[PDB]
Amino acid sequence: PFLCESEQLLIHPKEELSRNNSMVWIVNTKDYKQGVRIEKCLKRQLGKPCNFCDADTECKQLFHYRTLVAVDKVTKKPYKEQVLLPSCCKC
Amino acid sequence: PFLCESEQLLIHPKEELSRNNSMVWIVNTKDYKQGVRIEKCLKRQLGKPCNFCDADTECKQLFHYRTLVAVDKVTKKPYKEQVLLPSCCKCAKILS
Amino acid sequence: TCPEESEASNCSCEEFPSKTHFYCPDFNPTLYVDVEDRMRVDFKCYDEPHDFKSLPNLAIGSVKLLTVVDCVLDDDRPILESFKFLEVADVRSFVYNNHENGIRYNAKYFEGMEQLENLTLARGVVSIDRDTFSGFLNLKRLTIEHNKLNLQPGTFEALSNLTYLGLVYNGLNEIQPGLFDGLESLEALSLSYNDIKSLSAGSFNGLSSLRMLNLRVNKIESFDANTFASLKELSRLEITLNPFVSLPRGLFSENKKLKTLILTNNRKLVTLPEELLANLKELTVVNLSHNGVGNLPESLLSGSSGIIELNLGYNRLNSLPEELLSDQPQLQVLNLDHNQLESIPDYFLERNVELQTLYLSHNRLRSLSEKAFTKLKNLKELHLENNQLQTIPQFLFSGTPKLEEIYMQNNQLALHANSFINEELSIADNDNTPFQVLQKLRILHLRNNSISTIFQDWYINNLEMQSLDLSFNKLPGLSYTQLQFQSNITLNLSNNEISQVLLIDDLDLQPYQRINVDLNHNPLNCNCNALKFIQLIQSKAEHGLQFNVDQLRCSEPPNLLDATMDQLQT
Amino acid sequence: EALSLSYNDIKSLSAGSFNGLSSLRMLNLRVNKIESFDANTFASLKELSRLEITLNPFVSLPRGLFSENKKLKTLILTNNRKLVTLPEELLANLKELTVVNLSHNGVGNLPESLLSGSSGIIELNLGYNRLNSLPEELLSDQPQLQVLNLDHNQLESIPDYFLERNVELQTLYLSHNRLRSLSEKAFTKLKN
Amino acid sequence: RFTCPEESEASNCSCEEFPSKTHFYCPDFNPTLYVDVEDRMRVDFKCYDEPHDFKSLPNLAIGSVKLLTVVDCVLDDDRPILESFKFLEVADVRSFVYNNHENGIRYNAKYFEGMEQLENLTLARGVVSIDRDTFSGFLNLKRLTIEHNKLNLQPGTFEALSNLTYLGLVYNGLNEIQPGLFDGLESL
Ligand SMILES: *[C@@H]1O[C@H](CO)[C@@H](O[C@@H]2O[C@H](CO)[C@@H](O[C@@H]3O[C@H](CO)[C@@H](O)[C@H](O)[C@@H]3O)[C@H](O)[C@H]2NC(C)=O)[C@H](O)[C@H]1NC(C)=O
Ligand SMILES: *[C@@H]1O[C@H](CO)[C@@H](O[C@@H]2O[C@H](CO)[C@@H](O[C@@H]3O[C@H](CO)[C@@H](O)[C@H](O)[C@@H]3O)[C@H](O)[C@H]2NC(C)=O)[C@H](O)[C@H]1NC(C)=O
Ligand SMILES: *[C@@H]1O[C@H](CO)[C@@H](O[C@@H]2O[C@H](CO)[C@@H](O[C@@H]3O[C@H](CO)[C@@H](O)[C@H](O)[C@@H]3O)[C@H](O)[C@H]2NC(C)=O)[C@H](O)[C@H]1NC(C)=O
Ligand SMILES: *[C@@H]1O[C@H](CO)[C@@H](O[C@@H]2O[C@H](CO)[C@@H](O)[C@H](O)[C@H]2NC(C)=O)[C@H](O)[C@H]1NC(C)=O
Ligand SMILES: *[C@@H]1O[C@H](CO)[C@@H](O[C@@H]2O[C@H](CO)[C@@H](O)[C@H](O)[C@H]2NC(C)=O)[C@H](O)[C@H]1NC(C)=O
Ligand SMILES: *[C@@H]1O[C@H](CO)[C@@H](O[C@@H]2O[C@H](CO)[C@@H](O)[C@H](O)[C@H]2NC(C)=O)[C@H](O)[C@H]1NC(C)=O
Ligand SMILES: *[C@@H]1O[C@H](CO)[C@@H](O)[C@H](O)[C@H]1NC(C)=O
Repeated sequence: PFLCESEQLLIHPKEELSRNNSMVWIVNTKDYKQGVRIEKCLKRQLGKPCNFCDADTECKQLFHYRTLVAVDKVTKKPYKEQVLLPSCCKC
Repeated sequence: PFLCESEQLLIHPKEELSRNNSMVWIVNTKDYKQGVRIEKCLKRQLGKPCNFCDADTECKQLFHYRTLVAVDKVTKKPYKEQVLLPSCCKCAKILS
Repeated sequence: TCPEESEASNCSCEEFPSKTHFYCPDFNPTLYVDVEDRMRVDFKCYDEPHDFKSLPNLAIGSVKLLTVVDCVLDDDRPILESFKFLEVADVRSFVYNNHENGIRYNAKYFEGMEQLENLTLARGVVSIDRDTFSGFLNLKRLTIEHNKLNLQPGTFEALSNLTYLGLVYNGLNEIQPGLFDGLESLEALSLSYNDIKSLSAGSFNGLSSLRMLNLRVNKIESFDANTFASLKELSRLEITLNPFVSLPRGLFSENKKLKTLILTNNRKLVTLPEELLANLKELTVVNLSHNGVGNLPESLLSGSSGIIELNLGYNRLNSLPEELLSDQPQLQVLNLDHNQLESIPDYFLERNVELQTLYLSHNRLRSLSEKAFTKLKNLKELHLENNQLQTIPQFLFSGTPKLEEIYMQNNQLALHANSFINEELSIADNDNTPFQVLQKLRILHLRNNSISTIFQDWYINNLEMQSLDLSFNKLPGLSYTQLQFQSNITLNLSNNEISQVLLIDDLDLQPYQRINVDLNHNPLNCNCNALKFIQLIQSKAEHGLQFNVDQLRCSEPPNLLDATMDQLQT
Repeated sequence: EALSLSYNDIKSLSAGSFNGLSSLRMLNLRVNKIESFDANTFASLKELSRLEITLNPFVSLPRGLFSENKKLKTLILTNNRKLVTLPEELLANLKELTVVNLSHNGVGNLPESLLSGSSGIIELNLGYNRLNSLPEELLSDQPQLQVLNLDHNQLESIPDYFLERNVELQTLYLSHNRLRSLSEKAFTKLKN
Repeated sequence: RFTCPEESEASNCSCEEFPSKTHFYCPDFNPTLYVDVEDRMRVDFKCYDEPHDFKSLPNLAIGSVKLLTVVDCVLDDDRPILESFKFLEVADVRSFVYNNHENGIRYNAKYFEGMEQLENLTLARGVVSIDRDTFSGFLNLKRLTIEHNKLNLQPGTFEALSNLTYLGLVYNGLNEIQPGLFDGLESL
């Protein structure tokens, strides 16, 4: 029912990609833990073209920026500096 | 190109106001905003059937949930939040 | 066609299109007589009596519907005889009004009147004989209204084909047990505006095929336990304005075909009997509003799974049983407003799934369990207005994604800016609130609430909001950030405590998108840094934002106290 | 703007009754006891498009009654009581009147120049007039009309030259009449 | 209202309750397996990354599900499905969906031994071939749907079926509709 199919995941990320590019040791301690819904695109479908249509378009994968305390292990130290994370698949 | 007319939008964080200060203040805080980024379809304001794919379709708006859970410092009951943000706008095939 | 040789007759034919009026005493207007193209005649003697003793004939021929208004009759004579001059043929409906003369009836009056369906006597029959209707061949309907009548048993002896016997303002004082004996095939019975005292179980003996009974105004004080037993075919019962204080047990357990039951204005009614509506698989619309019911039996609606709508408004009910709504998964529209209801039992509604709209207004509500709405996947409206809900659960709207319109006007809810979506530990880009979860929410009415803040989710999660009512709030100020709705929205911030409006010149909405914001009756400071706002009001041509800012006036700057915006000089 | 007198007990009409109102376009008299008139009664009402008088015992009318008002679009005279005759040139040179009805008036005579000069008429009725004879044969001089009803009249003969002006006359009624014969020349112009 | 009866740290499989849906995931950090559970109707069993076993996982008491869904999960050889998912305790099921992306297998009636009251069904992929009758005439199979399968059928393979109010084929790659393939669809 979808031209592009995305596997849903919860990541609880550490050292996630970011804008500043200086975000390492993200906080997922068992007491202070942050997770983020992501829509990973299916591996075999990264470049194979979208189905249910004749579009020559492939199922490309976007990215988006989310607020997480990834800059430092201590929580609220970066005031939720924006981290880069995967987003849905769009042809 | 993409199947749906999705447009990036920036949302500024809610600004704390010092209404206590009757005196004017620097708009520099108003000048720069960290902000957040979202996505929405204006495809007929998210109504387009994703025209150039002819299969029975209608563009949908999709959301993502962030789960931050911390046991309270006063060792109260564990506090969990699931903030929801419009994240993508995607097209889906439909029956008849 | 008008009557030729009109010179001899006193009557005058007006020869309108499809009419033919008459005023037979030409000198003094009287007997206004018209004819609707042989489909219907009419006849009014309003002025003076006995004026038609020697009238010339009119030769109307045959006509379907006759109507006589306020005209005298000759007692021992069949009606057509008294109006022989009309020369009607094959009357098919005979509506009579007699404001003036009360005439006893009998069989003789309707001699020659057969082949007649719609009979009707408004003030015509003061008293009815036992043999009056026997002459009729087939009589589809009947109706006597606006007269004090005395009824003897079995007067409707041989009206077998009768249907919709209607009595309005007839005010019979008591139904004789044999009143309806010998009568069948009634698709309707009217007891509205009657003076009936009680209903003996034999009072409905004759009826077998009745399908609809109405008691819009009745003085019935008591029912017999099996009053409605004989009414096996019944399909709708309406009771309004009845002084009965209680019902007999199992009263309706016999009328299994019943479809709609309505009880309204039973101010004396206080306690419904147990299992009153049990096991009526057909039932589809039950209304018990405006009564004085105090507390509901748990098994009121056991086994009555066919309900679609249920209504209990305006009662004095105080506390409710979960078992009542356990087996009605077809229900669509519930109502509980104006009760003295205090708190919804948490698991009250977890059984239904079809419930479109819900009403709870005008109660004494204090709080709601998160589990209250856990199962209403198809809900689309909600009315929590006029309820003393000081606080709400954060995880309230988890299970109702299709919610459209929600109204909490005159609520005691006071969710603050923080402490509604945060515990000072986790920062959220979009506030986590029950309103945030309902993305498809559009119309909201939080007017008279004290939240004093605007939630970020309202314009992030709720993309299609169209009407926001934030009136009578304690909000300190409005910020441009707190109004980037983008989508067409009506913003009301009137009667608020707002004093600071912060904008930025680069403010611009999506093209063709216009939002109206109202700021009247606010104590608005007018020192500097409100300047950009004055620029967006004064010397404003056109933009996305509009401002119903008529009654606003600067409050605090003393030099400009109470000067309206247009008054003000930048 | 609009004035009506239906089921009124008024037994007379004064000339000064209707003064103080240049802009009146509607006058209705469905029933009245009025038996007197005056040509100046309606004079002030120059803009009176419609005048309807019915169920009135007036035996006759004054000359130049409706002549003063040139803006009169319609005139109705139905169920008149003992109206023996009509004044000559009552509607002379109206130029605006489209419909004139004299039905149910007990008139024994007809005037050739009563309707002369009204080049707007499209409907004309004389129903139940019971004219002992038709004196007027020059009523076609306003031939623009298309309808006519002369039914329930006692006229013995129909004038040969009565119908030589009109060609657009669509509909005609002559029933309940005393007609011994029909003119061989009168029907040659009724093309429509 | 099960709410993970077994202790979490024993199997490290943690879950959270909400009014909507008591979610679940086992690895507790970067979770490979997710058991979404609507309180009454839905069930979502998803293992996008390979699952080591179905025994160390606890036993989530669930009465019945008006709908079930298995996603990208290996199915046991010649077992009933619920037999394979014995740990996932579910008794009465009406609908069904199955979307095995990887390691497709042929099918049988054995795979449906304990699932013979299925109003619907769907095998979104991984369908090599349906050797024997899909259902042994199992009750009220109102709808059916196999898609993206790239299979090849036999004529009248479906004849045992009668109440298929709807049958759906998408991306079947099937070269030719063998004659009489739709033989038994009396009430289609
Ligand atoms: C909010 O409501 C306003 C109505 O006040 C909507 O305005 C309408 O917007 C559409 C496009 O956004 C306009 O259509 C345009 O028409 C011109 C021709 O005039 C055409 O050249 C354009 O290509 C476009 O089709 C429409 O005229 C306009 N109508 C009015 C009365 O303003 C607006 O669309 C609504 N926005 C949302 C988000 O609901
Ligand atoms: C098995 O799958 C079928 C899918 O057709 C499910 O039944 C169908 O459920 C849909 C809900 O999306 C029903 O559609 C709604 O139906 C009503 C009544 O006809 C209609 O007024 C609405 O506009 C809308 O179409 C549909 O009626 C219903 N039945 C059919 C034959 O389609 C069924 O629930 C599934 N079984 C299980 C156990 O989940
Ligand atoms: C397709 O639908 C029909 C009808 O819905 C199914 O036939 C039904 O099969 C069941 C299974 O045996 C029958 O139930 C049995 O009924 C008897 C008599 O009441 C009872 O003694 C048994 O204990 C059992 O309950 C049911 O009567 C029967 N209905 C009809 C109308 O024949 C059929 O099985 C469905 N599937 C296929 C593949 O046809
Ligand atoms: C007797 O009364 C009934 C009740 O009005 C008449 O039936 C109506 O007829 C009209 C004519 O088309 C319909 O528009 C209504 O819907 C009918 N109502 C009902 C309840 O049937 C009937 O025509 C009357 N018959 C006579 C002879 O007067
Ligand atoms: C009730 O109506 C029925 C028909 O609707 C009448 O039945 C007819 O009765 C006459 C004599 O009474 C017979 O000659 C006919 O053969 C009957 N026809 C039918 C179709 O039944 C019946 O008479 C009416 N009775 C009353 C009391 O109104
Ligand atoms: C705002 O809401 C409050 C609380 O509902 C309203 O105060 C009530 O007013 C009614 C009618 O006068 C009284 O019967 C209640 O006793 C009042 N309750 C309390 C606790 O004060 C108030 O009138 C509303 N104001 C509006 C309409 O804006
Ligand atoms: C806004 O609310 C106030 C008070 O509730 C009311 O007086 C005003 O008319 C409202 N404005 C609109 C546009 O409805």
